[PDB]
Amino acid sequence: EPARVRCSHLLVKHSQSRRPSSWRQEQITRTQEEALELINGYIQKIKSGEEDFESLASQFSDCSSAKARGDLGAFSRGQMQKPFEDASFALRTGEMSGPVFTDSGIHIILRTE
Ligand SMILES: O=C(N[C@H](C/C=C/c1ccccc1)C(=O)O)c1ccc2ccccc2c1
Repeated sequence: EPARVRCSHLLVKHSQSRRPSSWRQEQITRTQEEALELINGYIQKIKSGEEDFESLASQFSDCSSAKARGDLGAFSRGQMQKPFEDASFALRTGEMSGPVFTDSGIHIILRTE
């Protein structure tokens, strides 16, 4: 484990998310079920090669890191919500997580460093 990792992510918020708004939608109205369905659909297109993670995140992530194509930059432990932190540090660089759940919503994570 390095001191810090660098990750990008794709966040799909839902109406029960901690902050149910985003840069792309004044009010998040989708259900958590719908959010996980979207996340999984994203996972399958990225595995098939039909979509690129970073392009997907720059257009559809509910995180304002969309403008950075998903990049969150480097972080250490104790900074992010623990479920996000644990998944991130468990990835090898170049590896992509499965669905990851935080109070913010549902994420796909790509570790870059
Ligand atoms: O809270 C953020 N985004 C919120 C969404 C939650 C994002 C989030 C990220 C990691 C763990 C838990 C939640 C928003 O935009 O509404 C957030 C956090 C760290 C960032 C670092 C770099 C660039 C953008 C960033 C955006």
